[PDB]
Amino acid sequence: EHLSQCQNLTLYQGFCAMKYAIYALCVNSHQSTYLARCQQYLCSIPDSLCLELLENIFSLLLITSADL
Amino acid sequence: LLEGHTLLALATTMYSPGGVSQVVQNEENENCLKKVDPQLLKMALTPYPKLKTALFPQCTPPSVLPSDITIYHLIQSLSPFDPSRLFGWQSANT
Repeated sequence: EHLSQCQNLTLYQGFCAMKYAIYALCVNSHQSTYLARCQQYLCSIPDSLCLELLENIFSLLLITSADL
Repeated sequence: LLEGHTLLALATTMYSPGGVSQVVQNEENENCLKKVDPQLLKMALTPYPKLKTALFPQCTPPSVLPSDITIYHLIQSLSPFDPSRLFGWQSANT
């Protein structure tokens, strides 16, 4: 329940930080609030989940059309 | 019950000594009519999945139960945002 949701919360937080990061990334291609939106959400997230998200951001920094 | 006919078992146990929730918790009721052969009825309660789940709480440990959604999976509800295309080192994004 709540303890289970607490794990889901970091995931929900991960879910919360999930949308904001791409949205900043999304417009930045075809071309900032979304970026901080994740980053702010990223300031107060769990350990392994947020580390995974940062790795994903690094990937986004090291991606191309094939990686897309 | 032990023979499998748990239907008559529940019908008799609805308003009898001890009680259904009591049996769910306490099996020390000295009333011999408030007990049953455990495995015979249990494996013989095969056509009662929902009834078995409702009657007795599952005494699982503190470990998390099945979580039928994955991070890549629930993410995939955003069509190309299925996190399977990358992040293979993370199992939660299954």
